[PDB]
Amino acid sequence: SPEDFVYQFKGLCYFTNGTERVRGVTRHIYNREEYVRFDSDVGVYRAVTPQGRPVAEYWNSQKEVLEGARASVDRVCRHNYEVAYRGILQRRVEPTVTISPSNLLICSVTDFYPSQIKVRWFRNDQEETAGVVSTPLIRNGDWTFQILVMLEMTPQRGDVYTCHVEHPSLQSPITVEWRAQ
Amino acid sequence: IVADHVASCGVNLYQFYGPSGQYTHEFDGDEQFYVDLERKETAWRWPEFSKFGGFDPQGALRNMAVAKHNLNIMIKRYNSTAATNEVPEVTVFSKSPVTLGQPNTLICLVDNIFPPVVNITWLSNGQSVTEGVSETSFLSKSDHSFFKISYLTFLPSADEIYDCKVEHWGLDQPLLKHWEP
Amino acid sequence: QLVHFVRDFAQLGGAGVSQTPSNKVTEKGKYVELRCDPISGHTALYWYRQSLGQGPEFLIYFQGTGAADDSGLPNDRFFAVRPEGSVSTLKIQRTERGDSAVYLCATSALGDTQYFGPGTRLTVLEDLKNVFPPEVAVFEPSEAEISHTQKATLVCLATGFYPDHVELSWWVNGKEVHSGVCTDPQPLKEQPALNDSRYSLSSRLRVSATFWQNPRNHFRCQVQFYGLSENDEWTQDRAKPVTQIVSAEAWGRAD
Amino acid sequence: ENVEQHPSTLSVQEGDSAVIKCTYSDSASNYFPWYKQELGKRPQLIIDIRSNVGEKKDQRIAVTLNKTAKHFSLHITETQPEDSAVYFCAASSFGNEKLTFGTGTRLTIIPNIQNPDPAVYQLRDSKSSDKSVCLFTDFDSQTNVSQSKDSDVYITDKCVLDMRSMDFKSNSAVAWSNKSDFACANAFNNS
Repeated sequence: SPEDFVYQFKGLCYFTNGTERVRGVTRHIYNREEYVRFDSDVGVYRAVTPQGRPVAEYWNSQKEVLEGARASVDRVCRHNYEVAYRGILQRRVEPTVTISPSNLLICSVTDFYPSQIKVRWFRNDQEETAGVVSTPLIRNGDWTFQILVMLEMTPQRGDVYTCHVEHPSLQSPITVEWRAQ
Repeated sequence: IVADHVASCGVNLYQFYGPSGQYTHEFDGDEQFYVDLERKETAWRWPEFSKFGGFDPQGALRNMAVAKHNLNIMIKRYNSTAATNEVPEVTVFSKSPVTLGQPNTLICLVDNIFPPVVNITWLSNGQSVTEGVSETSFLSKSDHSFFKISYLTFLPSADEIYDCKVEHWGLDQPLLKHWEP
Repeated sequence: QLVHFVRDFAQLGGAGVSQTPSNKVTEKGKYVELRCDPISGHTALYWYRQSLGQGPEFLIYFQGTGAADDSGLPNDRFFAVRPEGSVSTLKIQRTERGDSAVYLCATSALGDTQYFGPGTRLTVLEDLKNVFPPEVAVFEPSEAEISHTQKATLVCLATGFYPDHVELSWWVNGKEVHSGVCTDPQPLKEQPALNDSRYSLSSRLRVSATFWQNPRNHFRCQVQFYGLSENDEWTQDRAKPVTQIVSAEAWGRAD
Repeated sequence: ENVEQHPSTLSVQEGDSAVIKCTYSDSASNYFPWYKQELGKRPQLIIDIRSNVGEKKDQRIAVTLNKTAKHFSLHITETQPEDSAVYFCAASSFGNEKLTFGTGTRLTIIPNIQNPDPAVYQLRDSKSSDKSVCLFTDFDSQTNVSQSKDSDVYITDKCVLDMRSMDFKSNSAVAWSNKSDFACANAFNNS
């Protein structure tokens, strides 16, 4: 098993309410350990570990570095939002909704984007909650999510179960039915 | 940090082993593009986003030189503390509900990867599969480990059971995560 | 319409960029090293190449110790290092005549804004057989000029040198002067029809008649020539034409 | 990716303006520095401009930028003799910080001689050389000095010198030969 040494430099842009509120942070990381941080809310470099102290001290003394970091929010974060992120945020992929018995009913809500999703179970138009369990949101990695929401049940003849799904890509809720066969 | 959206416009990764590097941008946790450092080329794993702006690959090569330089300095300042090998966590699930004779995709999520060095391959009936396989880059996590996702397009049937095979220095022997309809 | 990205900074010279020597003459097939000393703390270092009557052309770019971009290196005889993220050395193996150019170093605080050094001219010759240092002579002022203008122009002539790059300076009582001086921008070929032609250069220093008339004033025309080093072999039937200063003097005349 | 620069040479009378124009090919170019280079020396950074700005002035020099046309220019107003040099424009981009340069403009400022008094003098022989030297001096800048038409006589081009504290400048050219029949009177040319 070979030795290894890892370096990570991350430039992060945080956005709230469009670009009304923009914060940028850069992290320098050795292996798993962040040693120095620039956070635009703070305005100067901050050592995070002792190994980061002389680094932060030096860069804070150099007006070129300091001003480069301070300009990042406009030159990188806001710039990229107008060039790419505003466009990406318009992406909408409708969920596919599928009921399958596993007594347990599984409502699969698959291939949707973005992540905001509401799923409810009904039995005979009365909402079920006590017997419901959902997974967390699941990232597929291909720019879609899925989620599973299960319902404990005991099916009688005549009962109708409905999975009810809302999502920003839907003008109206998708409902799918499952009938005791 | 509380935000509506988060971008990484510069996940910069460089490690002594190889040596080797990686440059990607992420938006709300999904990969927009990577830079093939070998070919000096910006590549989009999902070409839809190539419509959302261009990127000069030279910017990545430049940051990679800084990374190389900063890593050697940091190796010294940390008394040559090597990377601790983590135990990766593997999960295999399908993209959508599985119906026999209905083409689907299997998804192998390899999570808690550190250092970012891994072999992920597929096995159908115990034999290595080549076709229909693809892969994300190493995607970043807020604890500075990575995850990587691999895909296998497949026709579900009674004839085929599959495994995800993962090799990593945090594992004693290859980990096989099995999946079957 | 291009996305931007956060630039990483290289972590931890003089006040200007230095490159010495100003000139290097060598023959085909030899090895050459060119040295650059950066502005203190500059993380970015570039090498550019400049051919006669042209603009600088990019060779290689270092961020700290690391090569950011080496796409400009002409071939594999060219290689550069910057082992400590300060001083850089460009190495050329088995030099060819086509490598002759001015090699310029530039450094930048972060990368974008670039300050150049004075350059090192590399002259790669067929052989060193036609290398000659200048002869230098000073010619004292015309009495007619003094009487007509109350000024006095000394002329320095540097003749017979090859190749064509020397640095001429005037010195008065131990100090270099610039006021009252002008030196031909270009040397002239003593035999324009020949490619092996040696070269001449003239310069004038003009001073006030009273300054020339003070016999305590000591003038010197000084020419730095760039040629061979002590270590170079030399077999010809004449003194080894080494890098050297050749000079000529005059003293003010009471009359 | 190239930068195109015009003119390649330019002569302007002392006190008049000098203008150099450049065009670049890459629309991503966002930084545009200008360099002045004296003979035997380094390109010296004299001014720069960025894509978010259309004009910038610093003392006698101005730069303009038109991103749409991908044109940018350097203006030097009321040129002084020390403005004589080769000037280069250059360009780079956010992602690629390497500079690409234009082909250069050799700028010559023609000095304004206030009280010309053209005269040819002969200088005192050196005991160390067989040469005799003639000095043509104090002539107007428009005066022609032609190169030698005799293989054994050498004539230099004109050069201007400046005597600080005297507010005085003068042109001169030098002629020399070791020929026995060399004469300083009319070793040059004319009116």
